Amino acid sequence: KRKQEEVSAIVIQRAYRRYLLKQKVKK
Amino acid sequence: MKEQDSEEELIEAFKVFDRDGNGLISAAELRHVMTNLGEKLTDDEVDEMIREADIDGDGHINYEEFVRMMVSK
Repeated sequence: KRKQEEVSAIVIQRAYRRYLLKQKVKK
Repeated sequence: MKEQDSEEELIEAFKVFDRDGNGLISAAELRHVMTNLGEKLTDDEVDEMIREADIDGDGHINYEEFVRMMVSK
């Protein structure tokens, strides 16, 4: 009965990091 | 060409927190969940991602459009 919920929350968190970054290169 | 390490992981990761059934998530609860977990997800950062995701009526947020735009642009 491992709390897989938190796990998916970790990876999804990584997505947010790229989200805030991604659209931000130059001009 | 165009990997999907975030798209697939995001759609699947969010699916685990599915409540509506079709594929949506509540920003109200999603805020405490994410912020309370990981590296203490900031309340501000979570407020932005959820705001752009959708949030209609009460607090329904489709992880398909959110993930779509997250990678689409």
